[PDB]
Amino acid sequence: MVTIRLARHGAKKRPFYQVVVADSRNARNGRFIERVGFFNPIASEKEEGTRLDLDRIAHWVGQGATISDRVAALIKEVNKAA
Amino acid sequence: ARYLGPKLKLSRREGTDLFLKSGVRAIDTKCKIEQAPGQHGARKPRLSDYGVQLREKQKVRRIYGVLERQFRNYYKEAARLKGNTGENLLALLEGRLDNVVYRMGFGATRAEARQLVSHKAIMVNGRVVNIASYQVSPNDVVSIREKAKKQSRVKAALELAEQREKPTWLEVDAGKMEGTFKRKPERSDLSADINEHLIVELYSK
Amino acid sequence: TSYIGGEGHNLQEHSVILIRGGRVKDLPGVRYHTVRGALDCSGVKDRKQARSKYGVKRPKA
Amino acid sequence: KIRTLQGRVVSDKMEKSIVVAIERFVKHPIYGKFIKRTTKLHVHDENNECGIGDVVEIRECRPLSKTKSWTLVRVVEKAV
Amino acid sequence: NIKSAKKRAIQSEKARKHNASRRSMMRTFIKKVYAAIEAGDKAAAQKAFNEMQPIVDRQAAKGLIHKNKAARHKANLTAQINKLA
RNA sequence: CUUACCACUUUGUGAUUCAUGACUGGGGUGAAAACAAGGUAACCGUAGGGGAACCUGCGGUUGG
RNA sequence: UGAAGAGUUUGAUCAUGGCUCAGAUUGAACGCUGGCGGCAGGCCUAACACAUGCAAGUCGAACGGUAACAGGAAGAAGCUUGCUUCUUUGCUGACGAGUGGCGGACGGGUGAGUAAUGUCUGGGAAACUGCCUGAUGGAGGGGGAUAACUACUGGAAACGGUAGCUAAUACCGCAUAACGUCGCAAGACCAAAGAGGGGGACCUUCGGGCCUCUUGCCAUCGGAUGUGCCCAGAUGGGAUUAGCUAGUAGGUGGGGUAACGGCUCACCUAGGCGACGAUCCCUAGCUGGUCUGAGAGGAUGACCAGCCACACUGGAACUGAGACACGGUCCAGACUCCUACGGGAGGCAGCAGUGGGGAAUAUUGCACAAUGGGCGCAAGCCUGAUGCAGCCAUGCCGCGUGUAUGAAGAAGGCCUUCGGGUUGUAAAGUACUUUCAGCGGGGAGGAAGGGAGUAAAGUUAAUACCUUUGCUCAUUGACGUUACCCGCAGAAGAAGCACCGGCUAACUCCGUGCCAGCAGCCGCGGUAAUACGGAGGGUGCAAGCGUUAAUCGGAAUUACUGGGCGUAAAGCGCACGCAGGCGGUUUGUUAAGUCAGAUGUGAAAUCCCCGGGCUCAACCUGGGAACUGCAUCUGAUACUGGCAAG
Repeated sequence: MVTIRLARHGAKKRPFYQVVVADSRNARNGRFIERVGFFNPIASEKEEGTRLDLDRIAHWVGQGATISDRVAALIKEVNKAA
Repeated sequence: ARYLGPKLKLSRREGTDLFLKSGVRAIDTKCKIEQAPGQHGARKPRLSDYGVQLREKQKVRRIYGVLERQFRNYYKEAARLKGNTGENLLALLEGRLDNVVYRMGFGATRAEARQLVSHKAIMVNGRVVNIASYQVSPNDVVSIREKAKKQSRVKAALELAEQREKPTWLEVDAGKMEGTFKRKPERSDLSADINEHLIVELYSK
Repeated sequence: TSYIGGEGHNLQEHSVILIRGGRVKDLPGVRYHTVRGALDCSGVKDRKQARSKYGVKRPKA
Repeated sequence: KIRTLQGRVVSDKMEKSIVVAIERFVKHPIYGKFIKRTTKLHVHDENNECGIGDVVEIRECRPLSKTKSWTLVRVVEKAV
Repeated sequence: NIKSAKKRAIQSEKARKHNASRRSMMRTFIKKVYAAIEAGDKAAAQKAFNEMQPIVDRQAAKGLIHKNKAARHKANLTAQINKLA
């Protein structure tokens, strides 16, 4: 099943996340279908902690892709900031 | 690791004066310049093609106080940049925070400059930087922290600094002790006799 | 066939040693070089230059 | 009309099927010479409409047997 | 070793027993249709087919066999019956 | 219960290696004068004699 | 943005030609030395054998239940005014065992096998696809069981057997039935399961019915995802492997499969593959990539990502959407373990760890706080994935180990032509500083969330319940005494290793005497010997430095780019000749090569450019470029090919 989840990249204790459309059976940051944005948690004044490009998320949800809770929280934040 | 040996014997092997023993006493009255620094100092120093490339590379390193691993990396980055590699390399060497603190007067020798930088007593754009190889860019503001503006050594270094030529490419204030890196110095205003082509030939094989 | 280099010796008729490459301009067939200080071999005695090549440890001075 | 490889019959002795060799002129990867490479290829003709030396078009289809996945399209040169 | 494996093994034995019973019965009926075809009879074979058919369709309903297999048995057997005509 | 297939298994027959074996094969070890003019150019193939390496026959070459 | 050479054959020369050296690299190892941090990496060997723990569960909102815990309702008591003691009650929260569902096919390991249907690139047609999603419709009515349980009950045990009992979202009919399957058609045939919350009114056999919402169930058709299958090209070496093949190759029918198919069978035909390398032997996981190189190439495939294959060895299936199943089954081996000698049990190529091999590779750690995954409405539970921590200079990167001045130019050492020189501003002493380590104190960020209370007539018994948003409150960090900041003394705690004849930067004295030794090569050593050992000095590099191994380079030394064959190695003794390679000239045509444009694809990472964040750097990251290829379409037609005509 297709879920939009975070793939943990970055360095140790400096997490960076790729927002990736994936088949849910793959490893967290293994085989994926598509990258749809990124999330940088440790960026406070540091600029652009989150880019999502929500047209593709819309397209994939319209096909029965579930969201992880963290990506859903990130989508609320991006929409509110707009 | 720095180099912690005798400063003048390093200059005497290079022949020319290296500004790494600086102040009032005007070496060759400090101690016996112009004999290579050992038991066979008087022996003739005539040396090969690879010896002169080596000698100048060694001299540039001894001036700035950079070791061979970083100097090799400097050369790699300079040879990656666009433009001639030799002035790329001298500019990378002169954009070093160690050096910039020295050249802005406050800091007697580049080792005293480094003593200051390392000891949490310099601010680049209003925050403490204690890396000597930190690169200063055009329009940083290097300044002594307030806690160290009362230091007697920086004040003393300032006077014996306008006797030294003041670089054009950077502008400093001594009252409010603070400076400004204006632009990357060109090869021309780097007042020196460095023959950077033998250096680039050294690592080019 | 191995060469026991260095200025002295302690090897015997069964001792267990470590060998490394490098031949000697000796009679044909010598291309290995015993490592001094590695196993049953010992660093040569009263050696004070190129010490690390003979397994002799730094004199306390 | 999908790909229509265009070749020449080399054996007509299996019933309802021919063997068709395709010449390609490829450049040698290291030496840069243009060499000739052959691809023999079991094809299906239902009507035994082909004879050795004929020049034939084939297209790719579903596998008709072990090593038979091409079918005859036309005979372009019924060479005798 | 694992407890869900332990349960899943005896569940497979029970499922396997049920499945063997059901697909043997399905094969009994299919082979009765056949047995009628090589006897050369059209009425006997049509009766056999029409009692085979609900069995194969219900067993493909519950997943014992695939629908494709059900469509296969029915297609084959009607072809045989109709050439038998 | 009984067919069909089959892994393994046993047998035979084969191929293929592994070791070792007398031997090999004796490598030995120990024991019973002339530098192209110069004790008879420099070679090539081949055949002989003998512990051989040499010499000789037959053809050939100049790289005498 | 890109390319260096030197030494050694001679009495000397110039060629040839090998050897050797200077570079970069590494999953390294070893020897000597070793401060701090950051970030990474760490069994390459025995797919050797494995003690111990852990790595896969979960769901009471499917079910009988209720062992166990805690509650309620009691009862009988002690009698505190009912304070606590026994029995009963699933009445309840909950929940061991059991049934059922879903998960256990993922995630994690390894690289044995595999030389090509494995992989890569590019196409294809004949398939299926749990969960997710869209649409449409259905969801009626019965039955018989059975685990648990009870009582026996064998067995050392593992594991059972007998009799009775019992539910369901278990199972089985029946109905119902296209948009489904079979059928040319008529027709025929095919399905399901509830549970939960709340409730006005009404009814109630007082169980509930009824209402409403939520979720699940069945069918069909799509999506998405995943998987199966086909084709072409490519992807080692060996010809001191030249023939190979009877489901062999094809064809018709059966059968089988989700699907096509020699997949299988019966018959028929007698083919198929092979010198453009079949077959056989050997070696090998493949790719993105990595290293090296100016490049072309070579060498590789550790980490990370993708694909394959394996799970003690060999068979086989079952169950299931998916397996021919790492922590599933059985049967055959081989081992190990148990045994009451009847018979049993097991599989670290999960994490850690042990033995063993080895030159060589780490903890039997913490946590689910984060990101994922399984189950669950959820709360949550599980998760050796993962996040971290430990260890190790293994690499990379950063920073320390002080700074300024200081000539008695000190002692001391070493060389002295005995004048001195050198170590050497070096030290000392004077001032100065306090990074980092130490001590104290503050103190981010990784935390989003979830829990409880708060409107929309949301939805409708309208208030319910539930949903979204509404705020409000309290709460969630393994790392962790975090990063970081501040104070505190005090230079205080913090340099080594190689080399010094030439290549190759850097030399003197002593000793030794072709010994001892050195050595990469040249070579050195028989009284000096700048070459061996010590010293003093110097050079290089520096928390490292050397050595060994190994790969590319240098090597144009397999030469495509980019070499040669008179005598240096090298023209077959000589022809003829098939395959093959190559092919005078002019038209025409085609458009295969070729060229051009387009399009699609060329995973992400990596590499490169411009930026951004970490105090800098390494590292991380954004965008781009690149991926030099493959295919398809359109066009060109000089040249090569084809075809035609000369």
